[PDB]
Amino acid sequence: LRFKKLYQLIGIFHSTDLFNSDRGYIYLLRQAGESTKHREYVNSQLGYYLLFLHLTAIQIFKAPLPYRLMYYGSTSVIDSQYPLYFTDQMISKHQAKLIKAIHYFNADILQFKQILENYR
Amino acid sequence: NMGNLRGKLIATLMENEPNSITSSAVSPGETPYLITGSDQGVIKIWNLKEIIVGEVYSSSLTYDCSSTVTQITMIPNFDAFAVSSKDGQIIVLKVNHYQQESEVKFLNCECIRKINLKNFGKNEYAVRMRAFVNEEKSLLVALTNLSRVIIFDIRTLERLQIIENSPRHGAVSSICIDEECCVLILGTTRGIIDIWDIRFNVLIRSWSFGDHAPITHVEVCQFYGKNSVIVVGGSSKTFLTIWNFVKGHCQYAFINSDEQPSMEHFLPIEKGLEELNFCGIRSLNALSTISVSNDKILLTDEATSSIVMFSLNELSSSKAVISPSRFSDVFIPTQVTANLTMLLRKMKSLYHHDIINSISTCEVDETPLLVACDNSGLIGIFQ
Amino acid sequence: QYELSLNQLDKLRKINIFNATFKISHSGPFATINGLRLGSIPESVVPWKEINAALGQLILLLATINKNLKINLVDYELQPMGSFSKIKKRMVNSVEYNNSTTNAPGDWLILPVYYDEETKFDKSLETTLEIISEITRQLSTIASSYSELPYIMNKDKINGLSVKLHGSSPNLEWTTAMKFLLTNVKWLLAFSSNLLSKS
Repeated sequence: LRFKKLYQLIGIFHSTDLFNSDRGYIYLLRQAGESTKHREYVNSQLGYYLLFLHLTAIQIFKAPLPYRLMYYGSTSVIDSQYPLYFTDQMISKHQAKLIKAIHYFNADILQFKQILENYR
Repeated sequence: NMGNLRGKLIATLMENEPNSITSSAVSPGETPYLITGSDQGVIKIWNLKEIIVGEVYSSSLTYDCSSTVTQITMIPNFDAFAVSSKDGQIIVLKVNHYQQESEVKFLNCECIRKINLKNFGKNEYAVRMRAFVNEEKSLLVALTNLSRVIIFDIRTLERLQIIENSPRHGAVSSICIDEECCVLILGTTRGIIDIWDIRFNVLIRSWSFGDHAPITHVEVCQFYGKNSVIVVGGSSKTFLTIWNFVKGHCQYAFINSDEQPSMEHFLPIEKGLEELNFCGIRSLNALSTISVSNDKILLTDEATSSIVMFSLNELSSSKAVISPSRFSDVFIPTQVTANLTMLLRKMKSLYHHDIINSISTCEVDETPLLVACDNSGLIGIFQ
Repeated sequence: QYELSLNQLDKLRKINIFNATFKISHSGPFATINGLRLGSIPESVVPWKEINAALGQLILLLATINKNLKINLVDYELQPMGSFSKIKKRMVNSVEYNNSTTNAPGDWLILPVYYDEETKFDKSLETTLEIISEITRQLSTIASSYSELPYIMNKDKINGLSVKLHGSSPNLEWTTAMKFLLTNVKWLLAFSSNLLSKS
């Protein structure tokens, strides 16, 4: 219950950490490709800044995660072999970012399952 | 051989937090079917490939036993999954699945046959269960609550014969079947080893050794053949004692210690009798789990709380899958006796998990990997 | 299970530090923020987008501070996004032009503190230092409400170090300046922790 309330305060910390991400959340590939142009390429990496909050959730929960994650902010290191944010870097970089998207998605689902495993 | 791989854990999933799984088994094939029971009497089934790619983490299939389950095993060369429950409920569920959109999915789980173990009349709960199917004929064998060996014919769902271990041996410390399956290999809570011939319906031999403590597990190794058996138990320091049945000696004994054991103490105990008073160990390093296949023998070490792997090809190259953060252990064997060899292990933290009550080795048809279920009701996979 | 409980106790002792996320420590000659290296020396330079991401994290820290203390920003407006940090400083122009009424709404000349994507980064830096001074001001007011000047900085030069980029490449100047500035920022962060604890 203690660490839960601390995770609530950290939740408020994420709410106060919410600037670039407000209306949207973590739950999309075609959406990324479509919104890539309309986001000016700012809100793209700024949308990839969620890896910082994810890593924050990680270190707080101290629970092992399916995908290796390191949050560099704008361009974040996933497994060290893949970029978290392509930001329209290249054509092959879109494929690397695709595999990285599948990765982060899998880690998101697994983490969501870990959160669904919560009990008293 | 899967022992050479790094074996990093790519998944952590727990469906039921509340209780540990009493049994864990996997249905082999192109697309492995994961299965684990529950102490609350629940049957859970997960999809290998689905957990590998999409990483979806939930029960793909759920069956309600309504009563606590004892153990489970997958019928050889079959899609049927056999299970026994401490309510005295023995049943086998047939698998139903389909293939569409270049993938596979599961349909429904239904029990093919239902046989009450409560029909014995003494109301005994099934302890351990091992089933087998020979091209000749198919059958199953189980241990009663009083640790009595009972072999029921899988065909007629009836009892073929009933074997009973001597009360001087205490209870049954393990369950194993011979290569010809005409003989049963069972350990003793008294810290004895007993192999019996079902052919003539008698007890072939009774063996003992080491500190004469309880035997953790007993099984027939592959590379060691039917002429040699692997038994975890006996002497404290010794992790696993492998002894050749006919030879009457222990060929290879894997022990955790900084020194070589005593030759007179490691010698086979025969002349000893039932008068021995049982002496066990309450230490946390006692209870563990082990699974051995394809020349590789995997053993979960509760001592340092780490997964260890001993390759039968080379105990030298043998090492631990998952270990602590600071350093790992260096292991190497030697031989004092011409007929006996001994392996030594010399010792030199983000992951958090309880003791492992169950473990299973598997292949993804792409790359090999291992699955494990702990006492906290959590499951994980390492590739 | 008990071992897991003790691990949770240590995790609680670490959870007392939960206020620190973007927090900056010192590594090598320079100081890095939340695992992001800032500043570049004559030997090993860092990436531009890395410095941009670190500055975005610093601006995110400033925004988090403004959100936490709920303090009003007179001449400043905060829009951090990813690496790119938009800081809008409302100020008067030369006002020598008689054709400009300037009686209505307006905006800052250059919002962005991000570069490489005379130097606007220098102006944003001086404005950041002034924002730190005003931060210490409002914080002094909060201290007077509840009822400490280690930082010596001038708009041109902070603690003797040059805070101006001048359109040139990275050097020891901006490195030492970033050092002292990040250290003082860490001190101000500790002060923010003390205030959040006292409120």
